[PDB]
Amino acid sequence: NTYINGMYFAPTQTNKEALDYIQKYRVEATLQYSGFKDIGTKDKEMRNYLGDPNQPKTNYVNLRSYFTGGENIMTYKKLRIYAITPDDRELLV
Amino acid sequence: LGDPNQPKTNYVNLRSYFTGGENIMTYKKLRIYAITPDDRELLV
Amino acid sequence: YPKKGLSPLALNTMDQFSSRLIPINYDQLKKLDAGKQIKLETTQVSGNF
Repeated sequence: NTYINGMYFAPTQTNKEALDYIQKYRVEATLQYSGFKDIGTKDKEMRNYLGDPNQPKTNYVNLRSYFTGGENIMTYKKLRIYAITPDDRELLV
Repeated sequence: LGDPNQPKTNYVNLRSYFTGGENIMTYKKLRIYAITPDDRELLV
Repeated sequence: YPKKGLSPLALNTMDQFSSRLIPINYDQLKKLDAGKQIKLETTQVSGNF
């Protein structure tokens, strides 16, 4: 078993300013029991990329802070973005 | 050299750049920035 | 105030006699670095003539 903890999303390229425009993320994942359920939204945070203290700060999905009791597997899940007024869509598997 | 009794010189942290891996003993270059113009110091 | 070709003024204290820089707790710090930005208003201004 491998379980997924979080997402150090998009380490700092030469040009990513549009990530500063984003405030909310929304995720649907598969639980260990009754997979592919809808989970609500949270707000992104700042963390150093790959945990190294000599690194710029990036956006992080803290997947543990949601309406889950179980864990996550290497199978199907979806990840939608909220820009401030609309909804977008970014990530899948 | 990390000595507690020495002056403080310039330093280039290569680790705080937009990378994911590491570097090897191969082709590399290091260019200066003055205030207005551009120049270069180090090669391999 | 000030003139146009000069930098703006700043406030960073809140006492009667200037000390004690303004505090912000943990939840407000997290929502502040979440990308949301603070807003500012004017209530009443006194002066002289």
